[PDB]
Amino acid sequence: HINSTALNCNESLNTGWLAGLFYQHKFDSSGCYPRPCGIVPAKSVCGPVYCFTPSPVVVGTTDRSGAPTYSWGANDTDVFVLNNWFGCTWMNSTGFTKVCGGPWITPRCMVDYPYRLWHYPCTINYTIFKVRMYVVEHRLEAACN
Amino acid sequence: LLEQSGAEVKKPGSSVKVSCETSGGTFDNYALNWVRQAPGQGLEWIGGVVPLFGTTRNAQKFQGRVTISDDKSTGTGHMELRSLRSEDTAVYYCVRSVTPRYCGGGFCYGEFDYWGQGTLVTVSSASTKGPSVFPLAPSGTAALGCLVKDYFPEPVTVSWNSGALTSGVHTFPAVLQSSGLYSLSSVVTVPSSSLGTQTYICNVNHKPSNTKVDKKVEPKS
Amino acid sequence: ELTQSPATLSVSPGERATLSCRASQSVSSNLAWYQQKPGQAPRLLIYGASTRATGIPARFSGSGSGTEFTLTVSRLEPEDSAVYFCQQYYRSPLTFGGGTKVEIKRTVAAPSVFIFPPSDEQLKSGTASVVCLLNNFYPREAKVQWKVDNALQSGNSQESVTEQDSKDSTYSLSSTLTLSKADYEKHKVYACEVTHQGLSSPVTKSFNRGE
Ligand SMILES: *[C@@H]1O[C@H](CO)[C@@H](O[C@@H]2O[C@H](CO)[C@@H](O)[C@H](O)[C@H]2NC(C)=O)[C@H](O)[C@H]1NC(C)=O
Ligand SMILES: *[C@@H]1O[C@H](CO)[C@@H](O)[C@H](O)[C@H]1NC(C)=O
Ligand SMILES: *[C@@H]1O[C@H](CO)[C@@H](O)[C@H](O)[C@H]1NC(C)=O
Ligand SMILES: *[C@@H]1O[C@H](CO)[C@@H](O)[C@H](O)[C@H]1NC(C)=O
Repeated sequence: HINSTALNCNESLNTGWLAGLFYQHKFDSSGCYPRPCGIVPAKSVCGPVYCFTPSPVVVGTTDRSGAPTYSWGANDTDVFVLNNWFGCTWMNSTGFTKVCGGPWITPRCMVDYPYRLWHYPCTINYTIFKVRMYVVEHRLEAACN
Repeated sequence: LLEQSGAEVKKPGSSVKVSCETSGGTFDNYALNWVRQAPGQGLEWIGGVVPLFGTTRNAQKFQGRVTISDDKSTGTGHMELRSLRSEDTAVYYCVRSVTPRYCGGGFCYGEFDYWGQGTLVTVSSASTKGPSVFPLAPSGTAALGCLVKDYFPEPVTVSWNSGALTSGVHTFPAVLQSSGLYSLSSVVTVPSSSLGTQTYICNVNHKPSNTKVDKKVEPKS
Repeated sequence: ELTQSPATLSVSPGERATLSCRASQSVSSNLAWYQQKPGQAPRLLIYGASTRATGIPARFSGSGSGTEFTLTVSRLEPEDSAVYFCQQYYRSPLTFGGGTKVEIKRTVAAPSVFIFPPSDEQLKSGTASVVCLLNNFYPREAKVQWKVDNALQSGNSQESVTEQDSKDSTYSLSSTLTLSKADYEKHKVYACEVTHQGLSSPVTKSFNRGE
């Protein structure tokens, strides 16, 4: 499982964004419809791929047939079968957050997951609320503004 | 600050293990690598480990005979080098990187932020010999010191008054005598009016022989 | 594989020191510069070819990309006497440069000469060592001659020079004349003759065996 994380990270400009994969890092910035989820080549993914049902779920690397691979997303055969849940999010190789469907259950609330601060640094000053989601009633922690 | 274990002397074909402890509390770092420098060569990367993923990378000169670990709870790194040869005589350094700059499955690289002071590992078949400490007695600035003669292998450290005297202290690099043993001196400039009134003591420590010597320098009669 | 030229350097204080780091293959901006003072742990100066590390003064400046790189230390001060080496982190294995030892120039300083007789304890062990101390001088070049009852010695002495000091940029030398207990008691006068640029005349310090 842990060997199934696409880890093709590349800091073309040494801006320090890659530190957020191991730990939160002092960060500040002034500058701070999605397409359907298809098959994402693992070569262009850096870090875990999260999908929301609306609960966050880690999607590891698999081949195009769905068999789990354990090559850290370095082989060309490794992809992410994301066509199913409501949306997925991940980091590309050059530090851009990719979405498809994302974790926005409300125009101002978002599902909270371990790598939210990394994928969406804009939401660092958000408050975590235990909100209720109607899908059956599901309750989950959400970072809201 | 990174603190490493003392120097080592090993027979060829044996194994050495060097530790790397943190002065303060454990801090945020993503990888632990090891670097050595042979006496006539430049710095050389040995290997590394990223503890979050449990992945390792080695250089070709060390494949199969090197093992690098990093305990995140205590903040202490380790490096065990097996099947030692004379080409491994070098000063071994410990490095920890804080900001990763590129990750290939499943290892991450980057610049080295924090370095350790270094650990000399000597690989030889000769016999370890403790040093013999002799004083250099003085005759308004006087000079005195200690002569550290006939020891093997390097290094030896000389402090004065258990570290209370550091200004003006010079410890010359060791010399390889024609007998095969090393020898050096450590001098210090002190005021002449302090002679006979200030007690001067040099602290000689030879880690490969576990020899600690405190020699009292004082003018002759 | 990285290459640093020149291997040594000698620049005056307050001036500008320029170092180079050529790469046999393109490494983009994945390059780091380090400073290693004598007997200390290396200290990260520049990362990403042109970005200073935290706590690094602004007078250190790196530049270059691809295969050519350059570190520049403006307003040079005596504390900059060290060895500087580059490191690339673009491809495995990680490689370092040969290094560049920098000497900081200063005014010519005459050595303070001392001479030490062999201790009574060592002489009891059958050997004798007579030391001549040349403390705090510049430049590094200096000559020491041992005369035993005015007879010039040869092939029985070893010298040792410290690394350049970081505060006053001076050197210190220690010449050790080694004899036997029998030979040491056959003579009386022991003197070392120091020849240095700072001295207008070869200074000699001597002692007589038994005062
Ligand atoms: C990282 O994300 C960016 C953003 O989508 C991708 O870069 C794009 O690449 C295409 C094709 O080269 C260009 O037309 C776009 O202009 C790029 N966008 C940006 C913002 O630079 C890139 O593909 C992703 N990383 C990887 C490895 O695929
Ligand atoms: C990780 O890789 C090793 C070696 O291929 C394999 O034995 C192991 O099962 C993998 N991890 C898991 C959780 O299966
Ligand atoms: C990282 O990306 C750059 C350009 O985006 C590319 O030239 C390089 O080969 C990539 N891989 C590295 C630096 O390992
Ligand atoms: C890539 O695939 C090949 C064959 O499928 C496999 O042997 C290899 O181990 C894979 N890569 C990694 C890094 O495991």
